Amino acid sequence: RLQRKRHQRALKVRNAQAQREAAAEYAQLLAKRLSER
Amino acid sequence: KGRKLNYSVQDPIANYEAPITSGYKWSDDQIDEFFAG
Amino acid sequence: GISRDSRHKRSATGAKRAQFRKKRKFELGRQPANTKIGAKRIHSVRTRGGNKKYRALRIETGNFSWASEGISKKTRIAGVVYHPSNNELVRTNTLTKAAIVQIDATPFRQWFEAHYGQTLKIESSVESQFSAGRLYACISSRPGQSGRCDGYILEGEELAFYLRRL
Amino acid sequence: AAPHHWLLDKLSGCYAPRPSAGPHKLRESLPLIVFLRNRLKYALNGREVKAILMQRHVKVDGKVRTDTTYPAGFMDVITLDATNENFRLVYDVKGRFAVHRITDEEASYKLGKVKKVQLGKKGVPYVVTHDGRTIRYPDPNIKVNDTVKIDLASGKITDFIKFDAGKLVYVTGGRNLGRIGTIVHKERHDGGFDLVHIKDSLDNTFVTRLNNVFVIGEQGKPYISLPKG
Amino acid sequence: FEDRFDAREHKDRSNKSRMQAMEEYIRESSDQPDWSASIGADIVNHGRGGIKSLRDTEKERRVTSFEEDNFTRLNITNKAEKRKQKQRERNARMNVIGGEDFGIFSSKRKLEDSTSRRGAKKTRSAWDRAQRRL
Amino acid sequence: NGSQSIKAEDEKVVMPYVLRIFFGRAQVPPTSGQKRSRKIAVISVLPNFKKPYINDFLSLASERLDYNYFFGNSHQINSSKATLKTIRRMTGFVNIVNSTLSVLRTNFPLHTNSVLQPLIYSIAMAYYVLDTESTEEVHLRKMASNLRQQGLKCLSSVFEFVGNTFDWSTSMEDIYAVVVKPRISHFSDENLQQPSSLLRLFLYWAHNPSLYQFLYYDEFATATALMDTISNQHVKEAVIGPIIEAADSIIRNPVNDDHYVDLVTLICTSCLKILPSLYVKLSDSNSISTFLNLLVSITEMGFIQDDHVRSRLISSLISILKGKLKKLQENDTQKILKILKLIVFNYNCSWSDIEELYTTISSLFKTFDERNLRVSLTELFIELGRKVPELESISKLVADLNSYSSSRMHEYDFPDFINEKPNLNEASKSISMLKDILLPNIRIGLRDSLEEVVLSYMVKNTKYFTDFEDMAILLYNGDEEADRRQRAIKRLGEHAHQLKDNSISHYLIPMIEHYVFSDDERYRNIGNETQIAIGGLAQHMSWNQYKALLRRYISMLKTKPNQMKQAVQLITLRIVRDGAESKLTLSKFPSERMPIAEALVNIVLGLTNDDITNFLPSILTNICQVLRSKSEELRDAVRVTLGKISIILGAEYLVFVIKELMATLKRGSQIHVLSYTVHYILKSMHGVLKHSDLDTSSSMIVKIIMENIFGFAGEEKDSENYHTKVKEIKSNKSYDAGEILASN
Amino acid sequence: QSERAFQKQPHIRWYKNAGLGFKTPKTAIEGSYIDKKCPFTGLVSIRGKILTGTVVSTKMHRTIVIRRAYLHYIPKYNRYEKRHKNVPVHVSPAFRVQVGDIVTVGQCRPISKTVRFNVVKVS
RNA sequence: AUACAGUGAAACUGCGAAGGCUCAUUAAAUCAGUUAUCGUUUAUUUGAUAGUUCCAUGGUAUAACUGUGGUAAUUCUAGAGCUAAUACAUGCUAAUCUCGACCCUUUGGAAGAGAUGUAUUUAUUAGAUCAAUGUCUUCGGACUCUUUGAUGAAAUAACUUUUCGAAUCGCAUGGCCUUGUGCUGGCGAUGGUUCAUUCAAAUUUCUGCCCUAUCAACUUUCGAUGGUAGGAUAGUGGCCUACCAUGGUUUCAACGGGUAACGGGGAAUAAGGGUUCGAUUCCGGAGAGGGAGCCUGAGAAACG
Repeated sequence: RLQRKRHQRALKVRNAQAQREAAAEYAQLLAKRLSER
Repeated sequence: KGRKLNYSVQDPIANYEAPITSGYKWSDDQIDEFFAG
Repeated sequence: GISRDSRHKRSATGAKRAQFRKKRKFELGRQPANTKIGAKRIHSVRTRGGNKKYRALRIETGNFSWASEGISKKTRIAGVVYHPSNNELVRTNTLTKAAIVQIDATPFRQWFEAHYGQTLKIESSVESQFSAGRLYACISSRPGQSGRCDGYILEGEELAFYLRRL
Repeated sequence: AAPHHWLLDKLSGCYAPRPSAGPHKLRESLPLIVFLRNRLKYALNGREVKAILMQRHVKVDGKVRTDTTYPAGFMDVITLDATNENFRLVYDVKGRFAVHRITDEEASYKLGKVKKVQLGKKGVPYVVTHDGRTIRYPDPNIKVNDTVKIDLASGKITDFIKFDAGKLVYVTGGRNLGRIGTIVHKERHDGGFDLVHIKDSLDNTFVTRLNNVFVIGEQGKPYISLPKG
Repeated sequence: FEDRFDAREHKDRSNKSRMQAMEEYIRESSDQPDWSASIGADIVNHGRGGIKSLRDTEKERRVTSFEEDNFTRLNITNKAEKRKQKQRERNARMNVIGGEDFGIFSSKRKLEDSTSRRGAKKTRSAWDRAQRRL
Repeated sequence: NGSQSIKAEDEKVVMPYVLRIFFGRAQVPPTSGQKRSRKIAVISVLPNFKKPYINDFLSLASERLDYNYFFGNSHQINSSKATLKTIRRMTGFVNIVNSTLSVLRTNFPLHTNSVLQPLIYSIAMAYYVLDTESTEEVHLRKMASNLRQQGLKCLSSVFEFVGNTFDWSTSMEDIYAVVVKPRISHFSDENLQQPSSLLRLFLYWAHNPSLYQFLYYDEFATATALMDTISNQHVKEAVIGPIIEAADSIIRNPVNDDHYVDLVTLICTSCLKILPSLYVKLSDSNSISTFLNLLVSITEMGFIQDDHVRSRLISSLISILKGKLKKLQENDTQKILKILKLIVFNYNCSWSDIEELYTTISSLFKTFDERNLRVSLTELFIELGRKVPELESISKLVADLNSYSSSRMHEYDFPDFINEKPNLNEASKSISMLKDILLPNIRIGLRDSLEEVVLSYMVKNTKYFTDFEDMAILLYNGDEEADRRQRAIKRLGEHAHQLKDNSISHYLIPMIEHYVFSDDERYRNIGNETQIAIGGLAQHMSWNQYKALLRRYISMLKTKPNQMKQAVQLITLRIVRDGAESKLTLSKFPSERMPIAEALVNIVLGLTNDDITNFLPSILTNICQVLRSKSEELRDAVRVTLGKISIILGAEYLVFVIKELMATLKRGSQIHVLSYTVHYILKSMHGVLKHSDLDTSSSMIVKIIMENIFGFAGEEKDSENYHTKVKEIKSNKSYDAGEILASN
Repeated sequence: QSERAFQKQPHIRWYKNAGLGFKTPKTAIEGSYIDKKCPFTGLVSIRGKILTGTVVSTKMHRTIVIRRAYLHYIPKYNRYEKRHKNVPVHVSPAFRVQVGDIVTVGQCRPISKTVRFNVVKVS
């Protein structure tokens, strides 16, 4: 039960650190296209 | 005024009910001597 | 309701001999729920998968919008005096879209006294309702489809636009 | 009960395989059972093509997608692991699905006609194609009917081909379905028979629609390889 | 108006005009041989059927090619066999005499109407027929 | 529960001020500690106790935002707020650097400052608490180090607190106690000022009036220090002039000129800054520019200079006299500036300005002749006022001619600087001639004649109001000048102004012909006026699309003749933009509302295309782009493009007739177009009646002859079943007539 | 220009552009006409195909009855019997169309029982 | 194998049946293709796609099951007693994002200020400029009218009885010493909100072989024709209702007349000689004793 409480929280913070960083990581590529346009 | 007040004769209601002979338990003379005034 | 199809009626050419078909499911006309004033009861009907539709009948808490600042605040309902999409609809005092209904404007008094200080630049024939309490306001939202009563206040041009009518 | 595009011999059966839903439409695709079983003949019947689909040899568009009626439409690169089979399938000149064999550096990508560019939600530019690859953030100069080049490892657009007068176009649709040569004429009407017109051996002329045509490269240099005879 | 994809006009027909007299003349003036069988191998049911006609051995060659090509026996599909095998063998014993079908000589079908007298190269100009010769 | 508490806040006003102050007092009594923290500072604080304090500041913000007029404010709530703010500052600046609870207590402190500013945002001129100096000294001892902390584009905690304290009546007691404007002016005179600098400047400009209406001498010296800050911040409103909010600068500079005259160098700096207020940005409006020039005049009425600011004010009047905006209000302010500039030139300027601006009288024409007979030696503002009167200000026409002639007389009596003044006269007459004026264009022509003082007769006959024999003599003068970049550009501009879309007059073809003849005579000057010819062709090409394209098509076709003569002379250039303009002409060819103009545009592109090898590669495609609109079933457009194609055949040589015929036959190819498009080459072979006795391959044209007279066309024309095709007079007994003097 | 109740107004004076080679007149960009179903300001969006012809009757308001004769290559009795078509169309603030007046229309969003076309051009 | 452990009648469960006969005669309105839906629904297919926290685990109430029974009797029953959940329904949850006064020069950011969603239904508006190869060169610049390009003609004030911020699993003991499961820590399937595609449906543009004027008028007699608003809708729509206008189709064939409409229209396969026999989808719509009303579902006026 508590090991599932470890794994749930770890997968949640890893999901955040993947998705919410990758979104801005291609928004900066939009910024590069807008600067070059 | 198209559908407004069609003065036609309609099929299922032409014999939907049936009248009554005596009707009012009063007389018509009782009507006249009821609301003379 | 009944239907939504051209098969029961004539086109722009004047045709006859209709006798067409047993009416399908997708010609579904539901009953006209004339929304009134009461205690808030919304029927949750189903259509097209999980497309719940809110059919409001006795809604009260209208979110009506102060126009010049756009302040949608909560109030009650009194009655519609003029709506000639049916001139008996105002005789029976229902509540549909684009109706001009009366509101006790006490929270609008509260907002004016709260973000201006003093009590009473705004027009005089709505300042009379600022004093008295009942202001005219027209419903925007659809209680027969979205189940809500939202609206916009009458302020000046739209006020006289309806007051010259009735 | 069959279409014309599949190159399906009549002495086959009675029920024809309806493709399932997927990227492309029903009318512009061939499923994997009519691909593998009775066109290039890696199977003999539905049981063993389901057997090799359970074995998962197919790698169409870089993903496995184990299904019998998976609608492989235009230029989905069918990849088979054994004997490194890389197949780009395009249209021939008489309406069928000519499946050309290509190599690995060509099957590492595909191209796709852009259908619409949207300001959908939250300030995100947006692009779709015939397999529906909703990929993020192209340049603002993506018109309709231009050609993106998909990455096929990730999904990103790598190269871009602009639709204008003087581009090498492929026609998939109507009575011009599957022709190449792209230059006699340009004529954009205002709602129909609007196109760039395609030559022949004697440089004849042809009429089609905008949505029924899409660009593949330049006048002599397409980075797609094409079959020959 | 607008185009509409017509497989019936970009489909290989080649059979409305395939006449056996023209094809026989082409086989005569062909100047390349014809792949005839070793002579006993083409009679069918110990002579209870015919020999077999040229169209029947062409169709048999096609069926065995498709047969070996995708590893499948053809079948005894009832409606198609009750049409085609019985009607085919009865007109075979009607019209095929000694490996040669004489059914055509008993059949009204104009040669020059459909299969000769070119329609595309009709040459409806004196100048077009002059340029078609020279 | 956040939505539930938001509902409780939206319904938390229904009770009176007594119950609202009672609920606020209960909220204050959570962790006040007035026995411990109403003296100086707190006794102790915890993380969860500061979380009760951060929640108390959030509840104060929510209560003030709900009741954002009265808020039920009380001194117990004020003491609890001051205790919470001091505990937040103490915990944040006394805790070690671990930053988790420190950033929690810092976002507690910024939110508590936001809730404190909300109390003055709601109840400003209602309480005005007389024990303000307790909280004022507490917040000063907390935020002493916030000197340049509020200098940003978004730093608005203590900057908004300073603006609130400065925008009051008697709550500036804590301002004028020790210092508010000192730290505000430090962060204002910080050099990295973002656009909150204008907000701080407007706050100090509004707050100088409370410090001036205050009877306290300390606030009087603080108003003197606010004027000293207005004098020591002479770069901020200069460098931060990126928007149209220059009315704050014009409202401070008028206030400063009405308030304090403290140095002659300060008045010179103010006058030079208000001179840059009209010589920095062209987007300054009428009232702002008028008040800025009036503030420069108000500083000059006190402490102006005698040479430097004299010339600066003379340049200001020389710009404002060419302006004269806003129905003579700027002219009256310019006359006041010229009367305050205090020089001999300014004295003559005020004299000759007041003698003409006397409220719509004949004194203007009196004063023009007055200064003509008594010509002043200043002449700069005189030429400005006499060139505004020579522009489209209807009166003083002969007076404008006399003013231009007198300026020319002074420029000849100089015999250098007055020749550079004549350069400014010509650079004014150029923009006068390229305009929609009527009287001022004739005045600029009179100035051109006075600068010309054969050519003088030509100028006076161009300005002769006759326009038929006058335009004929103008064409003959152009012919004599053919047998000048800006000069011929000005002459062609005057000619194009006299024939500028005036389609209620005849001989517009000869007028455009005279324009193109002067353009050709300028384009012959290749060493100088090739750029001017390119610019004139570019302006005519812009006019070919700018809403009218009838005579501009013939202007394009006849400005192609400079390209034809240049290519015949070359027998290096820029082919790239010429080919792109050829593509633009081909796009205008596919327009048809512009079919005849597009056919002439195709003729223009073919006349221009005479390069080395590109005239081989593109002429067949140009003939294809020409004939693709005439093989298009039109009863008149085919004939008009046949006229354009006959002109194209007459233009091109015998080496191009093969490409022309091959492109025509490759564009028109279908049966029953083969019987109609023989009129093409029927016209074309007679268009090329002036070629020698060598010719093309002619297999093409004998093919045309054979298909149109032999076989199916013979059957078609010798049957009796065809409606009407007026381009069939059998049309084919002409190509041998074309070819007998060329081929056989 | 207000003969009916219920706040006759544009629905968010207002102005837009369908594009695609059809002008918007200056009163239809900035004028007092409401443009409820005229596609230049409107609520409708343009799509489909564009048809052209002269008119027969413009009797009722917001009804433009176009005629449309067109060529068709008849192979039956080998002569062209002449075509005629009809389509009702809503008004525009650009031309009071009288008899004659070849005009064109674009397909959009069925307005009455039989109108999908609204005028975009007069010439 | 003393809290589970294999066979497994009868019960809950996941799904199955995933498309079958007869009867009265519809003339591009039944049908086929096609245009469109920024005019709309969508289970499944496919590509994408979540930031509000004041003084170690939450509650009885029902089965199956036992037990007492009724009735001629059912997949008819009723009392009494227990008992479980991915059934019902209340509720436990670290600190990271930009502008950067200051920079110590590269290991560069410490102070301050501004942050932070979705789902529903309401309004204002972000949605004319600057850069040169050149106007004059005075080998400096005010430069756009010319010569070419560019940002460019969802930000917020509220409701709603609001959904959520994983009680799913697999592969991999793996790294660290906060001195013990102290942090586990790497990846992938199933979730999960929303968009687009695909599938299908509904409308809708147009096109498509009988003779028909002894059918010349029809349409307002289920609104006829359109406009304005509301209702209902999946939405467009006189689809329905209030008010208003008297329209609209037609000799360039309206509207109406019938069958070898058990036949026809490509509806389709064509066959190497049968020339209207010769492959098929569909005759029209209904019906589950008879009309009526209701319900279910991505899809229905259900063969159940």
